[PDB]
Amino acid sequence: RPRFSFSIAAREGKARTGTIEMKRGVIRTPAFMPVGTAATVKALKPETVRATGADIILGNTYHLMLRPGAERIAKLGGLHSFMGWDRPILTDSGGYQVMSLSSLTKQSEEGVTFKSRHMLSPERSIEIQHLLGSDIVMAFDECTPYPATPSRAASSMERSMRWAKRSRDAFDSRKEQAENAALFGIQQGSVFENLRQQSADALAEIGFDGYAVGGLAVGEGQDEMFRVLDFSVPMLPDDKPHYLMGVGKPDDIVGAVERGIDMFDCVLPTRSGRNGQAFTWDGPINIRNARFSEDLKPLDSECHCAVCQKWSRAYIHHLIRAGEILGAMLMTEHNIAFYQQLMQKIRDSISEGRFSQFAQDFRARYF
Amino acid sequence: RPRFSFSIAAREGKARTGTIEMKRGVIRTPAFMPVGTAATVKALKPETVRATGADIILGNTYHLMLRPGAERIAKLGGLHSFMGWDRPILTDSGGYQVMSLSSLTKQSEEGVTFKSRHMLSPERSIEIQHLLGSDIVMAFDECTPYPATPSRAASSMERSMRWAKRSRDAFDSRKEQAENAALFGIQQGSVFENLRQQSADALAEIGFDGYAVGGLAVGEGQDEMFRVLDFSVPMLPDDKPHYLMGVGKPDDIVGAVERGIDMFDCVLPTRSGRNGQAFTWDGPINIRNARFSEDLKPLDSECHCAVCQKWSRAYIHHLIRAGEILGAMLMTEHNIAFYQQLMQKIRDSISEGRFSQFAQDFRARYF
Ligand SMILES: COc1ccc(CCc2c3nc[nH]c3cc3c(=O)[nH]c(N)nc23)cc1
Ligand SMILES: COc1ccc(CCc2c3nc[nH]c3cc3c(=O)[nH]c(N)nc23)cc1
Ligand SMILES: [Zn+2]
Ligand SMILES: [Zn+2]
Repeated sequence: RPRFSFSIAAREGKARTGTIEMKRGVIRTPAFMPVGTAATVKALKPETVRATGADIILGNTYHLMLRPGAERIAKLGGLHSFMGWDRPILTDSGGYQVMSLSSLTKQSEEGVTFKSRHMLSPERSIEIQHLLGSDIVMAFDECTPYPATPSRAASSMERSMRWAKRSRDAFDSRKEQAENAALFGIQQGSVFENLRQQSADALAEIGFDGYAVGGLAVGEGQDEMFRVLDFSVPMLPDDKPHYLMGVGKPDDIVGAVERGIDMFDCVLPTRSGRNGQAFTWDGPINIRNARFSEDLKPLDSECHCAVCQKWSRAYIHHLIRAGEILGAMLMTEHNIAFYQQLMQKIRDSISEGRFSQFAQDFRARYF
Repeated sequence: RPRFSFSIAAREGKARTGTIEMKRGVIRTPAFMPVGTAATVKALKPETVRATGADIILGNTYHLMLRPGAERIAKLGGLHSFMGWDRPILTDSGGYQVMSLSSLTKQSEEGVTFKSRHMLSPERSIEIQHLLGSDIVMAFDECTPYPATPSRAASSMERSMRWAKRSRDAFDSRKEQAENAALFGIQQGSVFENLRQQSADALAEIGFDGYAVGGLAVGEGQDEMFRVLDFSVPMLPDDKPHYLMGVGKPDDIVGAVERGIDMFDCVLPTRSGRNGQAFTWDGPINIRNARFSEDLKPLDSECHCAVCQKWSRAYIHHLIRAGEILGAMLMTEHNIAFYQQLMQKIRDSISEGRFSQFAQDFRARYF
């Protein structure tokens, strides 16, 4: 198995299906990457996450660097050993979280300083991800807040493109890392085509193992996001994986794949699960609603997950309303499993040339 | 398999080891019954509870009658089907909880009325346990608060003994129940020998499938409790199971078995697990303590549970301090498993006539 190898098995319009080979394993694409903030996919044992169908999971660098700390994790043997997941792990750069869930921050061309006191930069981010033993490393960037003027967006995109250069060199400076992990570049430019094209060209110029479409999923609404994806994805090299960061609602995923995205990550599955929202082919449902109190059917009539084979909506309804942890566990397992079944259906329909039809049938019933 | 059959395989001093056969399965004694308050053993899937080694679990009638309600559970098919546990389930009568975690109450010879508005009585308690599909039914009693005067204790014990008569008749009034479940009587009398003997005689007079020693584990301290058990257990018919309610610390269990107890239930395993306390052959340890931050060893060097085979103290230390649900799950699984391994060691040493020695070695290292 190679450090990184992406091969496309089939295509239908802009949609693609294939595999990414890495030392720790094979990732089937389009892929959904379950997220874990504090070295854990909330309420799920790694084996359970895997049984759900995930080939790779997302790691939270921001929280991990604060606790238990990057150096610490490295001393304990690395994230894989620490949380018990021997398959590929992708880690975000940490910039996004800083400008979001942080008290006060200090921006500068060198990087960022945040109290929530820490100084995160392209070089530091890359080193933290290395200490964690990350398989897919995200370049350190700046996520332009939405909305943004052409000037502010260009200015930001320009800094990200410079930070991407530093991420690239920093990554190549570590033999072990450059040799066993992969580096993904992040495209910026807000919702401006000319800027997205410039970001795309600069990134390609530097050269990365994969390209992420950043700056979206920041409150622009599906229409706007899809509009941006329409002209943005094509600008990325076609022979490399396309990763849409933070996008996860089922309908967003289907839409994004129709536009060329190969990878996804989203907190909804887990978060919604604990909030009481379960996903089904008939749309999301809030299990706490009184209508489910005596409903003996499983969360979803078709779901293959263990939860739907064993427990009823009524029981889960009870657990969640009772604040029981098991409730959180079952809802999360089903939700994650649902997302993976969505991905499997996506991959199969594309390999069979019936994806466009699948997308239609999906929406019709889902909505 | 019979409705109820208790046979003793071996004895060593007052300690006994054997089995209780019931339609839903075999219960190895001495036995530890994991507790679940709201139709769930907190943070554990039923299969996980079983993998831990439990032959039977405890059901919370008090919470269940309030939510989702006894009638409701019965309509959904019964507690077994509802929570996914097809093995024996024992349910307490509900009286203990009322006089404890309830706002205001109204006592009377008929039963009790509590707002937390409900009227629970011997007859109602028995019917609720029936609707839940309970395998081992506890008679409805009054748990004399500690400390108590001889008069107040006798007065209370006398009411319990009357309520036990009503529980007995109520239970025998339901063909289905009397035919498929078992009824356990509860001994009272506070810490008074003459009262414990009277309660014991009255209970035996009525006749039950098993006898519980109630009134203890109410803040009397181990010395006092053991003192009471010394003269109380022998008064119970020797050919029936002896159940010490609410007792669970490892040392209490070993001590109680040395005095003739066959069954146990306790919230500590699960509760302590979420609080950060893990049990080991070297005594409890609070995993949150800084000393465990980089400890790669498992919770216990000997524990056979899945948690100790897969994760480190350091990782669990992280999860709990991070408020992660997985932390609660792993700690609980290990704790429950530890208790079951304790019981297995108890049963094996007794079958082999080396229990007294085991008890010594256990304490020496545990403390
Ligand atoms: C806690 O675990 C994680 C949670 C979320 C993420 C993705 C974060 C994220 C975005 N999310 C929405 N839009 C985004 C956009 C971006 C973006 O443009 N750049 C980066 N680096 N990240 C983005 C990574 C890990
Ligand atoms: C939530 O699930 C459960 C939790 C605890 C219990 C046992 C409750 C209990 C006692 N506990 C300590 N001393 C006790 C003493 C008693 C007692 O004397 N009688 C009864 N009926 N119960 C007692 C049953 C179910
Ligand atoms: Zn399901
Ligand atoms: Zn263990």
